[PDB]
Amino acid sequence: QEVEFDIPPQALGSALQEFGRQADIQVLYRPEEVRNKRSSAIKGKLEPNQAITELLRGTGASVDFQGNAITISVAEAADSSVDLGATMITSNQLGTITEDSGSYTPGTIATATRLVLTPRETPQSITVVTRQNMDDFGLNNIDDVMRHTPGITVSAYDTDRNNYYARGFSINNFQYDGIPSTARNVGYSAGNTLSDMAIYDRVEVLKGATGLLTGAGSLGATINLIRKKPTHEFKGHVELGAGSWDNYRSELDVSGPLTESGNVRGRAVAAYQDKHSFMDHYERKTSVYYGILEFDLNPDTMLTVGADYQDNDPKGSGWSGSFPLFDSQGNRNDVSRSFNNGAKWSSWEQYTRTVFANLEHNFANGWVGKVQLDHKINGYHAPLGAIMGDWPAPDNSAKIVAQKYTGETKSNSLDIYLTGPFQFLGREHELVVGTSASFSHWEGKSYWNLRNYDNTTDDFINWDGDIGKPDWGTPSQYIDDKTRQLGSYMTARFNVTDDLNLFLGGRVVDYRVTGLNPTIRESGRFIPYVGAVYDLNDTYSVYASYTDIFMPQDSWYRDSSNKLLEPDEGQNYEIGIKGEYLDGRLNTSLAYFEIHEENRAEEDALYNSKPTNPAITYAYKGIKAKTKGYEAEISGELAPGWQVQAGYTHKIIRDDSGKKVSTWEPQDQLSLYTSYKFKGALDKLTVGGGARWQGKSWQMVYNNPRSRWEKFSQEDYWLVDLMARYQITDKLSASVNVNNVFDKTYYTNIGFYTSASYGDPRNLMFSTRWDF
Ligand SMILES: CCCCCCCCOCCOCCOCCOCCOCCO
Ligand SMILES: CCCCCCCCOCCOCCOCCOCCOCCO
Repeated sequence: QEVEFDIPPQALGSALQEFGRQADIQVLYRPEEVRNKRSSAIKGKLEPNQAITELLRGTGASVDFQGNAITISVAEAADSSVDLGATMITSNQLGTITEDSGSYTPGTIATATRLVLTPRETPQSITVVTRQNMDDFGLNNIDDVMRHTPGITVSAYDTDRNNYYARGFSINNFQYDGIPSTARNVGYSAGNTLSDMAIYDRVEVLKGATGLLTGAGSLGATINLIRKKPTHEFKGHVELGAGSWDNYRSELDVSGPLTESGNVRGRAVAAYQDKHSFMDHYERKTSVYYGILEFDLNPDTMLTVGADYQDNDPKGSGWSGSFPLFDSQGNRNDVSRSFNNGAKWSSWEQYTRTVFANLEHNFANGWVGKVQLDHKINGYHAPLGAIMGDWPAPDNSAKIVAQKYTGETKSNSLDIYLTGPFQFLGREHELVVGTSASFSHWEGKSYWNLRNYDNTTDDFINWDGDIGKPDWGTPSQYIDDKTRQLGSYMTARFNVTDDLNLFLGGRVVDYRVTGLNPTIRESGRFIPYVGAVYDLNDTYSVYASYTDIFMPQDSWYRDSSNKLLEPDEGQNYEIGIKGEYLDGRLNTSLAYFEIHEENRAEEDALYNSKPTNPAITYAYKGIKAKTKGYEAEISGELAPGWQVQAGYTHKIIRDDSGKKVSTWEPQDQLSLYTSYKFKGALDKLTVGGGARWQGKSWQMVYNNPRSRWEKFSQEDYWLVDLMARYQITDKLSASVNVNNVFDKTYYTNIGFYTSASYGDPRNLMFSTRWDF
């Protein structure tokens, strides 16, 4: 719809980049196609489709309208065969925006290598949850999004922390707009489990080994969250929701030009949610604020400054699971799903804030440079109190553990990179080269020396959280940890033939951790990157890649000799086929993959039975492990108003014992989410549904009172969602979401410190949304 334009005659490359910007659209073009060409002048209010063909007059170009993207091509009379994965330069470094795309499949993405590529062009497993998918299913936070993410399993540590698995491993890599955070442990990492989606366009999950842009990190995957950006037209909405257990949510989002020419633009979002829960005496208020301004210093240099803020403020938090598995005599405890072991005053409050600045420049080359500066804060205030241990006792009394943790981590990041195309042997290729630095500082106080507290409660069966609050006494411990990460990286994408694209790159990493532990250091560590994509027809490509990652170990992971273990490392080997239909409106993929891990920390049973180094007292042992499995997915348009996202993933991970490991992550899982937009008389109704299933999962847990190990199983189960929206008015809609329709009762945690957690019972959410 009608946009204000001002793009004078210049190199067609520049014009296309200016167009993408002014029109809030991604423009993809082939560098050698536009190189000796110039745009014709556009001036005024114009519909973006009229506008582009007017800009291209005289250039010989054609336009492929593809939602939030256009692609430009210059056809010849000649044409000996098509080059589907030809090197394309792009106007948006983050990819295609998903907001207003109406689709559950992404456009282009840069999660893999920093190069802006389509899913078919990326030689790794890339899954995305689109803006519209979030809107349709009411996914309001990162936990809601992970639960809906093909290939991910969400399980619970406690009421205010979940765990995300992929391919056998806990995910501990998070990016924001491609900027990696420090996530060594829960210190640096408060609130990462809890981010509200109000401020984000989409969440993009790269699965396998993602050392190339993450730097030091975990195996499994990275989760990349892309922030909402300002726009050239005014727009906003307000949203109100009410759900089971007095779950109330409001949200405001406003975006647009802040000056008459449109050279400064901003976006603001505020969101607030206050809920109780099916769990007794648990509640959580969350607040989120977001502000971003874009200044055009000149038509090819842009400055962006931005801040965000999220406070997560619960009451009735637990430390570990919702209730203890065994009672005092070893019998399994049986409790309502409402049971909550946390005390009334117990709280794991968690907060995050960022300030950030970027500068982006277009070099008359077609080359583009970017500088990203981040100040990030991850704090926590955690006076925790829960029933814990083998309780009840026969008289129905039980005992509380109570500990208080406060702290804050401050991080500063600088990321600079350069990207562009280059000719080599008569063909067009592209390259990213970049360097990064992060310094991040964790400071904290801990309190376990309670003064004159009576930690017993007379009544377990009717436990309510109504116990007293202890004198925390003085701090037990001060934390001072500093982690410093330096990286340098480069990837090149060679268009070797009309059908074959070769990916060569890597990262060199420097990682120092400093503080009250003995210093931990890796210098000059190389993380390789190799992949290829081979086109088979207009529809299908096969691909293969070899990718790597490492993480220096926590300092308590020492060995026999008191030496810190070598870093936890791994390689992902992947081969697959990806399909593309309806001009990128539908994507399919099928992959086989193996993760080889090395230096996985392992207890060291034989030493640990009788320490013999006066030196250490609980040494570990560095072992190998392997993930084997395969994965199928589909996302996009099945028929004109019919959108899906679905996946199947199978895995088994074994360690150097032979024995299966990560046995809480099911060996088999499936998601299908879908919605349909009617036409004719009912074109204002959208209907929708979804199902997630997982096979058997289990844990070995030790029953102290009976002195024996036990298997705990969660049999396979299904979960079903349903959804409907009516657009009653141009400006007003109403939705209902129903979750776990069949009220399946099941576990999200069995075995975390000998405790258990239930998943959510049937719950509804009702919302209205107002678009100005
Ligand atoms: C150093 C700290 C960095 C903080 C940056 C904070 C940014 C906050 O800016 C918010 C700007 O949002 C603009 C919201 O968009 C509304 C524009 O509409 C203009 C009024 O409409 C007139 C008629 O259309
Ligand atoms: C254990 C409890 C589970 C209960 C199961 C309930 C499932 C049945 O739900 C049926 C939903 O129909 C209710 C219709 O309400 C319409 C919602 O309209 C939204 C209001 O719009 C406001 C406009 O400003």
